[PDB]
Amino acid sequence: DWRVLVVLLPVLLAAGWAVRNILPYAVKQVQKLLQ
Amino acid sequence: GLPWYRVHTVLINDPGRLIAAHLMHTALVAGWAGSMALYELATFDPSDPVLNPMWRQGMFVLPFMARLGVTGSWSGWSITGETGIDPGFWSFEGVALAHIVLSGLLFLAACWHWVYWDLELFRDPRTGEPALDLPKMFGIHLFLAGLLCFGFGAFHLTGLFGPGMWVSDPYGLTGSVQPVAPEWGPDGFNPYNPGGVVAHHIAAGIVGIIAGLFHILVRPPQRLYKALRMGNIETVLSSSIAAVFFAAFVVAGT
Amino acid sequence: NLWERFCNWVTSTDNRLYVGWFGVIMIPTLLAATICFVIAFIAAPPVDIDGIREPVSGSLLYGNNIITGAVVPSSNAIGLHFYPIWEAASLDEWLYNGGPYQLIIFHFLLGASCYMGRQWELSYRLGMRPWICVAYSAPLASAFAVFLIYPIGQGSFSDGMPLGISGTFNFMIVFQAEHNILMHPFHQLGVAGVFGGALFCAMHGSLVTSSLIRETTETESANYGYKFGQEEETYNIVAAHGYFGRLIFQYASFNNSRSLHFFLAAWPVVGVWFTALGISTMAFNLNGFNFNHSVIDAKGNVINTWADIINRANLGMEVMHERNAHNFPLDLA
Amino acid sequence: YPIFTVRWVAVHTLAVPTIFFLGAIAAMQFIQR
Amino acid sequence: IPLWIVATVAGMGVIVIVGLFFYGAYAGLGSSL
Amino acid sequence: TITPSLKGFFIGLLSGAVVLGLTFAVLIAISQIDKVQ
Amino acid sequence: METITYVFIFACIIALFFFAIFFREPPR
Amino acid sequence: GWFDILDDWLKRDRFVFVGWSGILLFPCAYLALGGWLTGTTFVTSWYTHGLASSYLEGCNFLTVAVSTPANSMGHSLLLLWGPEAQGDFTRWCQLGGLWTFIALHGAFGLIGFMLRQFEIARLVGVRPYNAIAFSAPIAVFVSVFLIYPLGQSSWFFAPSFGVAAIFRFLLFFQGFHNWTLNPFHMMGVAGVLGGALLCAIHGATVENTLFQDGEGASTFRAFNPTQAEETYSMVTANRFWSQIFGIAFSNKRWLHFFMLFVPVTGLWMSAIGVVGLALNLRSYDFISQEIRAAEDPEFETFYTKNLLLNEGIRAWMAPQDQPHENFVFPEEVLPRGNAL
Amino acid sequence: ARRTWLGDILRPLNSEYGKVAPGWGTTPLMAVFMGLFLVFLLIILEIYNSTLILDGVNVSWK
Amino acid sequence: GTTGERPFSDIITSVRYWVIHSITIPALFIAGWLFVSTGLAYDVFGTPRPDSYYAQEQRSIPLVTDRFEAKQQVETFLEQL
Amino acid sequence: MEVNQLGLIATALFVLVPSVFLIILYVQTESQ
Amino acid sequence: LLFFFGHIWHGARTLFRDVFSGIDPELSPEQVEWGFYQKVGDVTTRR
Amino acid sequence: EPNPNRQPVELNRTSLYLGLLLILVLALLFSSYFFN
Amino acid sequence: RSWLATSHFVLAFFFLVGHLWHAGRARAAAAGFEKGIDRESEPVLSMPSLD
Ligand code: CLA
Ligand code: CLA
Ligand code: CLA
Ligand code: CLA
Ligand SMILES: CC(C)=CCC/C(C)=C/CC/C(C)=C/CC/C(C)=C/CC/C(C)=C/CC/C(C)=C/CC/C(C)=C/CC/C(C)=C/CC/C(C)=C/CC1=CC(=O)C(C)=C(C)C1=O
Ligand SMILES: CCCCCCCCCCCCCCCC(=O)OC[C@H](COP(=O)(O)OC[C@@H](O)CO)OC(=O)CCCCCCCCCCCCCCC
Ligand SMILES: CCCCCCCCCCCCCCCC(=O)OC[C@H](COP(=O)(O)OC[C@@H](O)CO)OC(=O)CCCCCCCCCCCCCCC
Ligand SMILES: CC1=C(/C=C/C(C)=C/C=C/C(C)=C/C=C/C=C(C)/C=C/C=C(C)/C=C/C2=C(C)CCCC2(C)C)C(C)(C)CCC1
Ligand SMILES: CC1=C(/C=C/C(C)=C/C=C/C(C)=C/C=C/C=C(C)/C=C/C=C(C)/C=C/C2=C(C)CCCC2(C)C)C(C)(C)CCC1
Ligand SMILES: [Cl-]
Ligand SMILES: [Cl-]
Ligand SMILES: [Fe+3]
Repeated sequence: DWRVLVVLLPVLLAAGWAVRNILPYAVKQVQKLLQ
Repeated sequence: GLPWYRVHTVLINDPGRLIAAHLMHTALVAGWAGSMALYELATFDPSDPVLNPMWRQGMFVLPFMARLGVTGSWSGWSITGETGIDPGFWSFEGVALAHIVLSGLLFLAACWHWVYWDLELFRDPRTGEPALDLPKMFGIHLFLAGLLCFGFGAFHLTGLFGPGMWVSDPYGLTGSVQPVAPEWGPDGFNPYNPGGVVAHHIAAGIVGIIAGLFHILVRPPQRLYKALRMGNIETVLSSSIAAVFFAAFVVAGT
Repeated sequence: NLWERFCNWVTSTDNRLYVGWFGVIMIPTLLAATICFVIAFIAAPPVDIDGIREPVSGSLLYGNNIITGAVVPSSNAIGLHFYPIWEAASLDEWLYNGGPYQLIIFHFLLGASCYMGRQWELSYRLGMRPWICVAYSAPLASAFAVFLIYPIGQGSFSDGMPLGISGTFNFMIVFQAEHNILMHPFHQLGVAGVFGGALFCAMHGSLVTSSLIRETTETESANYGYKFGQEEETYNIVAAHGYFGRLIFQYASFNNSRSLHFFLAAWPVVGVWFTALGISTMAFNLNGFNFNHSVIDAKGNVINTWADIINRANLGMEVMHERNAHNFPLDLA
Repeated sequence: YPIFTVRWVAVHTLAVPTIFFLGAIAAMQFIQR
Repeated sequence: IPLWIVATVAGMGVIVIVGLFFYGAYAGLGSSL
Repeated sequence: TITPSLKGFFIGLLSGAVVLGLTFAVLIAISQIDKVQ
Repeated sequence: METITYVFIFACIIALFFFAIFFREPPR
Repeated sequence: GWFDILDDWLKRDRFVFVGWSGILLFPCAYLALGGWLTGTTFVTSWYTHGLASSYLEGCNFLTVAVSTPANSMGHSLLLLWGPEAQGDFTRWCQLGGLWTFIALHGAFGLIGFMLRQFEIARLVGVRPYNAIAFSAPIAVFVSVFLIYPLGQSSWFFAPSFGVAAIFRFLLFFQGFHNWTLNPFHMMGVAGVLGGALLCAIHGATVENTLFQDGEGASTFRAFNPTQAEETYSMVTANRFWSQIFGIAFSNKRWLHFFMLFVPVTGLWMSAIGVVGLALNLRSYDFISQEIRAAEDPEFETFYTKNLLLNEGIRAWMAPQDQPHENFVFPEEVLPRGNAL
Repeated sequence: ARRTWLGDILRPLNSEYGKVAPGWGTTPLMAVFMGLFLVFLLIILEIYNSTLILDGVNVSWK
Repeated sequence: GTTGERPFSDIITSVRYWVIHSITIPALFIAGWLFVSTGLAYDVFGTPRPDSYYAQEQRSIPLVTDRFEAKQQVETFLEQL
Repeated sequence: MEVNQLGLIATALFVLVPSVFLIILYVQTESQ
Repeated sequence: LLFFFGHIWHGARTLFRDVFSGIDPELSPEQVEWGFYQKVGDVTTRR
Repeated sequence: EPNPNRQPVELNRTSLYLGLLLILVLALLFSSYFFN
Repeated sequence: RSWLATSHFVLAFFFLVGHLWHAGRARAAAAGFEKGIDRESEPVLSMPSLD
């Protein structure tokens, strides 16, 4: 119901926001790993 | 010198004296069984199974002889109340005297194995050192266990060649030793169905025989031999104790 | 000088037991309390602890075993009044009213207080650092709490902890009925102190035994690898820390032995200090948390919690402790 | 330094719900019967 | 960012949130009132 | 026949087998990528 | 007779204290 | 081989070691701890006990509990997919399913932790006495949370996971089993308190017999973990306790083993006696005392007083502590002295 | 050491000390049996526990 | 020695961290808030609301009496509200 | 006091048997 | 219950027997130093 | 031929004192229950 | 009265601990071993043995 999306919304936003601030620094980590 | 709590570690590389100490323990345990039953017979009052049964009198071994068929005394009474019945040799008294004689025989055996600890059988033929091949020993003994287990369900409890086992109505009113037919359906895992007990020993005895044969023929995987230290007898004590406490809990629960 | 010889022997380091000036009080007072305790445990007659002329038997010869036996506390009629032998018309009256209790506890508290001082003293004579006596202050304070402080606040040595195994339990139970000490954070810190101390004691012992350096064969005790007064450490602190730091994470482990041993001292001592203080402040009827009927529904029905179940049990102790002593409906003594 | 590790997972399975739970417990103080 | 600032603000966040829990103990659910 | 509880028993059996499977699947994969020298 | 046993055990413990302190094994 | 590859990764030196034992330990521990946290915050006890028990209902940190299932569930494993909940998460919570969830995942977590101590000890090079000593916590947990309720009519009479709930458990055991009178609990007291004592006294002794290895007045700096010499003086600590107490340790190895022995031994003794209380095989009475007291109304000991208190506990708490019994005690049957 | 008649007869049964099958051997098979036994023990237990209720299986004295 | 992860000191000090976490920590916190303020926590877990412990004229506690139809017994309780 | 008629023998043996055990072991140590 | 301890005890005595008279006197500090080996205790895994 | 697996046993004075104390204290604790 | 009685017993008890703390340290600082025992002149190692 509507309450679930009300609750998950910040977390989704936070996760996406963190994903966007960390993304260049993560894909280099994985690239470094593939050796 | 050795501390007090380590005196018995001198049997660790002495299979003969380890067998001797195991025989002495077996003598003492069977000695206890005969003692306990003699003591209970000397005190148990048989004149009324309704209001003064054995379990009101602190009887501890007596119900185990009855569980498996022993029900009567050389002096004429039966724990069910029926008079003029003949138990033959396997009375409560006969069971006790057998255990006393067994204890004595084991006692003499331990003396022999203790004095003759240094048997060529215990030595490793190519190195000269005391050695026990515990994986093959386990196959032999497991094969022996399945046989006796199978034999106990198929002959003793079926009645095919033995007395049966105690069984009774749901209110414990009219119980008696009776031959019992194996229950091979799923209701044989019902704890309150005697037929499951017959089926279990036949099936597990068979499984025990197969597995014993397997453990006699196939050597253990090298990786499992190193991980479990299969050349060290103490690993057997360890898994054995573990299996014994698993059993202790189950019988306490049931 | 003759007084200087006496003082030289009182303070000697060559005595099998150290005497010292604290010991000049300790030895006689403890000996007095010990002799009177032994005699009263075996032989005392019944004592009228609740001052209602219903005497309570506590000695072996009067039908007690090691578990039920006690030196019974002195009468409630006495209260906080001092009651030595000479204040009584006869030994018979003294025994009936609880005399040996005061004699014993006052001599003992004096004797144990000087035991603490004796610990500072010999430590000073030996060139030691001095704080072992500070650790012993935590059980001493606890003894002070239940023999002296709690009687002061309640108003009678008759509420002191009986000198006996069952008497002790009668003290704990009545205490919980009256003060709810399970719900008091100072007893909770005491639990955290003795449980934690047990845990850490267990931990330190297993970790050091674990790191013992091989010096013996298998046919002998590992203990014979240590000789009294070797300069080399007998275990490997680095290996022990290597182990325990991996058990949790490395920064949750101790790599400094002095820092670890200080922690071993501080955790139980502080927690016992607080639990002494909990008895000492419940003596003045500042009680444990009271949550009775704390949760209510929208209509106003009480919605019990576990606190309200604790209360039903507290109530049942309450209305049965000192079952004849109350003539009025509030338990104010 | 790597950014995501076994530690990373460990701190976030404890910490994410902790802050979430503190939030839920926060709002509970304003519930009136 | 100096850690001593991070230490003080976190604790300050801790103290605030604890204070809110003790506060609720006198009001609303569980207040006896 | 298959009673409701026996149906539940398989529900639990497969759930646990899925959980241990995903677990060991992911653990073997991580171990193949980030090996030791 | 129970009293005698309780007091006897206590007394053996005191005697043990005495021997454990004054006739201990001397640490060298 | 893939097994040796997975062994390589599980045994990697990280911040938080994993190991083979981690596959059992972490999910079970995390789920036990998460289940307790979940229930004390959100989950009631209104249908199992008639109790409130969550932050959401009004309880504080001392009164929240994951409470035991109602007596009527017997010893049901109370699995989510089992027959009582039938896969309904809401109803499972309302029926007490978090209790078994926590107790069972907790039990297996403790197995994982003890295996962890084994696993790390073998990799690091030390003897495994730390895992041996952890037997006592496991023995305690098994006897109190599994065996004891298995002995009784249901999981209901196990301890509920909560601070005040644990206190009630303590009080139930005094009023019903007279647990203080049991010598197996007495041996536990003596091992817990005697452990606290050994912890306090050994820490103080070392800190107050240190050698002077620095010039600072805070003496901690004067230790380097790689050093070879003892940091305190066993000779001096021995003379002190010899002259203060009568006896003193002289062997550092025996001293540290003794610190293992005492509290481990004592917890094991208290488990044994709890196993007895599973069967109501209590140390409740002394028959000699009851025979005297029944024939002599002037005989009164602290033992007979405690029994009056136990009887008061039982009658005053049972109607609400055992609500499945539908107990109704009219006022006049309640035991009580004068006035109160 | 001491040769006896029964010794010489028993001799071969104690003569493969330390002999192992190479590598992992029959371990995978042991696992499949270990797994079946576990599923089996779990059925026994849930039938006694009355978590698993089967037709014709009435777990009771009756 | 040091195992290999980035020190926690450098992390809660670094600017990138608090860029990320000044949003995430409040988000979860607000998420938790909404879980209770929407009343979702009540229905997920089945915990009664202050008006759902009894019916308007009842002091009897809805105790589960039967083991196997228990799921239905709880729901027969909720209906009487 | 109406006590167990076997408590005396029980307590006496419970002390005596392990005590004599230890004494036996100690004295044969001191003779080596 | 009591035998489970015996299992733990004798289990440990079996798996750890090479050090039950005490850990190695020559054991290198690098073995217990974090990060020094990529696999704990394996000496074939230095950085 | 003598068995080579024999070993002398030892209990030192301290262990004797600790053990006598363990037994005496256990007796002192349990005798009450024995007498019941 | 409760509030004042309980607080000042706590303060009093801790100040007695404070007295024991600083007293013993004062005595050891003045004598010169408040930092621990000199290895090269350990006092007990020069006293005779108790037995
Ligand atoms: C010669 C054989 C023999 C026989 C026929 C009997 C017969 C009897 N004994 Mg005696 N006894 C014997 C030898 C024998 N005993 C010996 C050698 C000893 C010394 C150890 C004893 C010690 C002893 C005691 C202590 C007691 C008896 C008692 C009894 C009676 C009850 C037995 C019972 O319930 O057992 C039940 C037995 C079991 C449940 C065995 C279970 C075994 C476990 C499950 C083994 C698991 C491992 C196995 C290898 C599994 C793997 C294989 C599998 C896959 C197939 C019965 C009259 C009782 C009595 O009433 O005495 C008066 C009693 O208390 N006996
Ligand atoms: C180490 C991991 C671990 C362990 C030991 C446990 C253990 C347990 N969990 Mg937990 N759990 C875990 C992880 C774990 N859990 C995880 C990661 C989660 C989150 C997803 C959960 C979520 C969870 C829930 C929601 C519940 C449990 C519960 C349980 C209990 C019941 C388990 C059961 O019946 O399994 C049965 C299944 C197996 C043993 C699988 C056997 C697999 C082997 C290899 C055989 C394979 C057979 C094959 C598939 C053929 C099938 C049959 C076919 C021929 C017909 C038990 C105490 C229950 C509980 O506590 O209830 C009170 C419960 O409700 N767990
Ligand atoms: C002087 C007072 C005193 C003392 C010292 C003790 C001492 C003891 N009592 Mg007793 N008791 C007392 C008074 C006392 N009691 C009184 C007056 C009563 C009333 C009659 C009781 C009633 C009572 C009961 C009812 C019980 C005890 C038990 C115990 C034992 C508990 C040991 C323990 O650590 O359990 C603690 C539990 C464990 C160690 C289990 C393992 C726990 C794991 C390791 C925890 C891990 C947590 C994990 C990391 C996450 C936590 C996170 C979370 C905090 C957020 C111990 C011997 C218990 C017992 O005998 O058990 C056998 C028991 O059940 N006592
Ligand atoms: C079948 C089970 C079994 C067997 C064969 C062994 C065998 C052994 N154990 Mg193990 N052990 C077991 C069970 C077993 N243990 C269990 C269940 C426990 C927990 C209680 C332990 C705890 C344990 C420890 C902690 C140690 C051993 C050690 C040993 C070894 C030396 C023992 C010795 O010399 O004792 C000599 C014993 C005495 C001189 C007197 C003991 C008297 C006891 C304390 C009370 C009296 C009991 C009574 C006479 C009979 C009870 C019968 C019945 C209840 C079983 C030996 C290989 C030792 C070891 O590893 O050495 C290297 C060691 O330190 N065991
Ligand atoms: C099924 C699936 C998914 C499987 C996958 C599993 C997988 C790979 C997971 C990876 C990700 C992962 C790890 C997730 C984990 C999630 C997680 C955090 C789970 C943990 C849950 C949980 C309950 C953790 C509890 C942690 C815990 C026990 C913390 C303890 C805190 C605590 C009490 C610390 C006290 C320690 C302390 C004060 C010690 C000093 C006291 C003392 C006396 C020490 C003695 C001492 C110390 C020395 O120092 C040395 C020297 C010596 C001599 C000595 O005496
Ligand atoms: C400064 C605060 C003091 C708090 C009370 C004292 C705590 C330690 C007392 C233990 C005595 C143990 C017996 C001898 C123990 C012993 O011998 O100690 C020895 C140990 C080392 O002594 P040093 O000689 O190096 O230092 C002491 C002085 O010489 C200063 O150099 O002493 C300390 O480290 C004291 C640390 C002071 C800082 C203590 C703070 C800890 C408490 C924090 C608050 C906790 C509150 C909990 C609330 C629930
Ligand atoms: C001011 C004078 C005060 C005197 C107080 C009384 C002192 C008595 C102390 C006990 C002496 C007996 C010790 C025997 C045992 C003995 O001689 O120990 C000697 C032993 C010496 O240890 P070592 O390290 O030298 O042992 C090394 C090797 O021999 C080990 O194999 O001491 C300990 O092990 C400490 C742990 C025992 C702790 C015992 C605590 C005693 C508390 C009393 C409990 C009984 C209560 C009875 C109530 C009725
Ligand atoms: C104290 C106690 C206990 C223990 C007990 C026991 C351990 C016992 C033992 C017992 C026993 C261990 C018994 C035994 C017995 C034996 C016997 C009784 C034997 C007999 C034999 C005989 C008589 C033989 C003879 C002979 C010979 C030698 C030659 C050949 C032939 C003939 C037969 C002639 C318990 C834990 C319960 C706890 C409680 C108390
Ligand atoms: C149940 C379940 C589950 C699980 C879940 C989980 C896993 C959860 C988790 C959760 C969590 C994980 C939570 C957390 C929480 C936390 C909290 C809630 C905290 C709080 C804290 C505080 C409040 C603090 C306090 C303090 C301290 C303690 C210290 C100092 C002082 C102070 C006061 C600050 C699942 C679904 C899977 C399945 C089904 C069942
Ligand atoms: Cl009273
Ligand atoms: Cl009054
Ligand atoms: Fe130490």
